Amino acid sequence: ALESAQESHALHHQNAAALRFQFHITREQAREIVKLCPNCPGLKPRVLWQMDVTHVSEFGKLKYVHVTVDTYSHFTFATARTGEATKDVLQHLAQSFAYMGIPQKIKTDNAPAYVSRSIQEFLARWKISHVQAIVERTHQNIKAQLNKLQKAGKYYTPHHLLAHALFVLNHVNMDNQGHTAAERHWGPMVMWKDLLTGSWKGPDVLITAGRGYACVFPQDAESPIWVPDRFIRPF
Amino acid sequence: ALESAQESHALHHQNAAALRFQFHITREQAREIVKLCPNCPDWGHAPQLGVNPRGLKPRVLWQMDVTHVSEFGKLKYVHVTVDTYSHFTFATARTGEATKDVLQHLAQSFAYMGIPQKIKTDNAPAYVSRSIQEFLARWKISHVTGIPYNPQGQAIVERTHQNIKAQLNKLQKAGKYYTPHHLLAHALFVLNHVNMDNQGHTAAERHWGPISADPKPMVMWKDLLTGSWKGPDVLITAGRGYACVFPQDAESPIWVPDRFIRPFT
Amino acid sequence: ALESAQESHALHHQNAAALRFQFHITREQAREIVKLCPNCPDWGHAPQLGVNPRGLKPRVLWQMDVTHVSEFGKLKYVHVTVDTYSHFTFATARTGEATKDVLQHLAQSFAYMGIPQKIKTDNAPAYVSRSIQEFLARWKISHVTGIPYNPQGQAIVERTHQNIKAQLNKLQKAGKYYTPHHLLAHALFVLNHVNMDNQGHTAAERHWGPISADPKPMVMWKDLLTGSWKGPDVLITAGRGYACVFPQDAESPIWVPDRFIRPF
Amino acid sequence: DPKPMVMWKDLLTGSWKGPDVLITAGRGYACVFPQDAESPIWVPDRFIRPFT
Amino acid sequence: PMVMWKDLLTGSWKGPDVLITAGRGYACVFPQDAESPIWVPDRFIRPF
Amino acid sequence: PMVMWKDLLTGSWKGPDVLITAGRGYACVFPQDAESPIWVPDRFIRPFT
DNA sequence: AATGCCGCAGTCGGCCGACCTG
DNA sequence: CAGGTCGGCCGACTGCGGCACTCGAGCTACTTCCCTGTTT
DNA sequence: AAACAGGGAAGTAG
DNA sequence: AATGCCGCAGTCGGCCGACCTG
DNA sequence: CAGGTCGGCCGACTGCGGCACTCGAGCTACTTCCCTGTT
DNA sequence: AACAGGGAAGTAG
Ligand SMILES: [Zn+2]
Repeated sequence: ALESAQESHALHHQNAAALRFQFHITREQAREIVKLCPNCPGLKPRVLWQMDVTHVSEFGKLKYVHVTVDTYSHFTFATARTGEATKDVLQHLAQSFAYMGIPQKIKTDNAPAYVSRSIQEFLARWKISHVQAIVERTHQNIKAQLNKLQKAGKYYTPHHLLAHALFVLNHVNMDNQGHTAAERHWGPMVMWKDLLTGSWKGPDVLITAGRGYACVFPQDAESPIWVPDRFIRPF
Repeated sequence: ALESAQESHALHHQNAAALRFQFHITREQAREIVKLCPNCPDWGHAPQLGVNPRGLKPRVLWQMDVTHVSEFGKLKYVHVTVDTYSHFTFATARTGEATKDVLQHLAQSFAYMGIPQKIKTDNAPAYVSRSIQEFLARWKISHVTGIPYNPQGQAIVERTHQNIKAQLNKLQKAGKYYTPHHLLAHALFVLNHVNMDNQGHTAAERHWGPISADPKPMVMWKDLLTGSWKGPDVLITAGRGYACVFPQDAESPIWVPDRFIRPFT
Repeated sequence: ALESAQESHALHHQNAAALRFQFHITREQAREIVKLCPNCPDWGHAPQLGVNPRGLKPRVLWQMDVTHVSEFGKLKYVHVTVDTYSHFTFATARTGEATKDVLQHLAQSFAYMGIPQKIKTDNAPAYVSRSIQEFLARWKISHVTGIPYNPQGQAIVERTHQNIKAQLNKLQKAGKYYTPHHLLAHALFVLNHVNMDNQGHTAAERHWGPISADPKPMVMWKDLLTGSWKGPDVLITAGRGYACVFPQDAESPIWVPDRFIRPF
Repeated sequence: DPKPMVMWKDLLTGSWKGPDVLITAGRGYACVFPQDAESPIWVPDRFIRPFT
Repeated sequence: PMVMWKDLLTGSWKGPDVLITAGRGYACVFPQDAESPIWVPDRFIRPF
Repeated sequence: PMVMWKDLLTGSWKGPDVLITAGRGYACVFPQDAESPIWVPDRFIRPFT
């Protein structure tokens, strides 16, 4: 079972909690798997976001990367651009809004593009107000994730590898509490007994039950499975 | 007397009603006499038989196909992917058509949505290449090739094409946008976070919020594989032309058209 | 708050439900807001409006058009003449198509069916040629031209084309026939006399003979041209999508789609 | 003929023209259908006389 | 013709005024706003 | 009488335009850019504004 | 200067008489 | 045995749809397979 | 001389 | 190698508060 | 005045058609038009 | 100046 975690970390390089909640692996085993990796060592969502731009030398010409992260949910996004002009920030704003949604107000830096009238009028049209420890932390996180994923040098363009790393951070990199960045950002489970292995697996969402048969719905399984009430356990 | 009607059709190809009123036989006999004649035409007007299956969770079953928005010019090749549960849609105007474009769209959409258990698409040469096959294998995601020349197989993503084209034309008439990517991003934002259903629920929050289900009705069901009305069984989902019955003894849920669903109490 | 919805639609072009459940407005208000934007696309999937008239007496109103039966060879042009009351059909295999050929087909149809009060066809060059116009004037037969590119105004003869094509294909697969005229005559015979209706009445004796006059119902009627439900009145004929209402105060019978007739 | 075919008084010439076949009647008017006429016409019952 | 029409944008009943034409269940009513006529469904039209 | 209509030849929509008269399934619309009014079936008539 | 028509076939559902059973 | 029941029976209604003047050419992408010059 | 690499044609599908 | 779909928009109707009234 | 009625409002329902990889060329046929040739 | 080929032009199928 740990081999699946081996390929999972090789292709994604997630934190230990992610693997432990993905394959039900022991915490110490997850730590050992992470160590085996050679190059891998607000109150309401969508209210206030942070805007800043950071540069990465590996891109060369595409280091000009706008990044948007939430104050509360810490959901992350990035864009590969050739510059930091007004139109670049505008396009990044639009694409980030499509990715994530619309916050109440936005906190930015004092760059000339941020202060320019284009961004001001664009935000005014969208009914959002305009105003770095969190964003610089994410900059470290994304750059670390960029380096971790750079092992498999098969990505054709920086967009591909950037999207994969952002996916890892958003949906694969998962916290201690048992929720991904996506689940936290977007806001009766019954214990189920497997019959292939005879072990109780869950918790899983319940669909319905009747005539001694329970339609227990596994999280990983794509389709419902009908199981007798003898193999169910209230939770 | 019936055989006399038989050579009557063999000579003439009369219709059912004239057979009934000229040979004093029942309507069913005339209909089957018409059916039996080899020269009698084949019925192209078939009622609703096949239903395109849908996943029962977000990130389970996806559909993918290419289209053509000639306005973008060199960015006419638009790849789109719609989740079959929450109707969550995504697209990026990428020039050309090759395995590279499909892989890039896959990565970007994966980041956009998440991991679906399996993906179904059309039989375009890109979707059948080896490289994409081992790509899905290394990502541990099942692939379904689909039936050739059958757009109804991807009817869901074709309706998604309709929605995308409508929204793009609307926002293009609305004003002017810097880059085709900007217009596509705004259209996707509107569709997936603003263009919400009559139930007061956006597609995104359904794709990423808790699934809610009231006690589902117990309805009589007709099975195509036996020709008998067997039930009653729990009905998972229903709509306009799709219904997901699931008996206790069934391995996987059965998807049937709405014409074969009957209320039960 | 409606203004907020106004600029919201102007910026995003949303749907009605989002406006209704975000700005707390009436569903009617949301539909009006989505209607009022000129940049919003016009409704293309419109419901059915307009019904082809059909003379309630046989040999009153006819339809006519051409087709292309490619298997006839040089005789591939088929002229089709069909009644409206009884759907009696006639056809000929005339090589090419000209005013002389159209005139020959007219004479053959007159011999085969009779003299109609008026004929309504497409805007084909033959049917706009003057020669046919003064021929009809000499025979005292009115003419109707129709809107160009609009076969929907000749849907009756189009459906007759469908029927004739199906029958001729069936007969062609049935056996071997000497000449295309012979096969067309056999198909027309089948369609006119043998291919009987669903009410025990062959098309031939529907074309001629006594009119069936059942006690007509007293139904309620919606006036399309005034937007008011006015009635009840007399329902002359009915079928799949078409109806005929002839109120006392109206000079001529009215052709409306069936959905606007609500039984009383 | 199972249906009656009644005499009709035309109003254009004020002369009894017909007789013609009747379709329906009511409210003092009758849906009398002249054979030559292409469409039915509404005529007051005072101007319609039974014919046999 | 003097008729009643519903200001369905505001939900109220404004009028009376002239009615121009009809068709498609729509009455091209002309209010006191002489700028341009408007269109309203016949269901929200009342003769007066 | 400000009316949206469809050019039935190509299907591309031209308008808005002015309505001269209409009745019983047909509409007679006379756009300013055309020298003669256009008769159109009432299937392609929309009430612009 | 004039408008979507309708056959092929499935399908509901009442009607009716042979037949089960009170 | 007659009231109740199921079946034979058909009026009655509906979903799909091509009739429109006829037709193609050509695109790009991928794989399999065969052909001709290159290597040991 | 047997092996091998573009190169091409061809077939299928959108 | 694994099956038509649904948004736009009109329309029916049940719900319910205001208004008519025995 | 609360029973009686009416209008506002929305769940529920439904006819339609085009998303399908892209658009076009071409022939027949009568009439209106004036060039090129002849009164 | 004139009309009568006639080729074009336009238009609908
Ligand atoms: Zn790692």
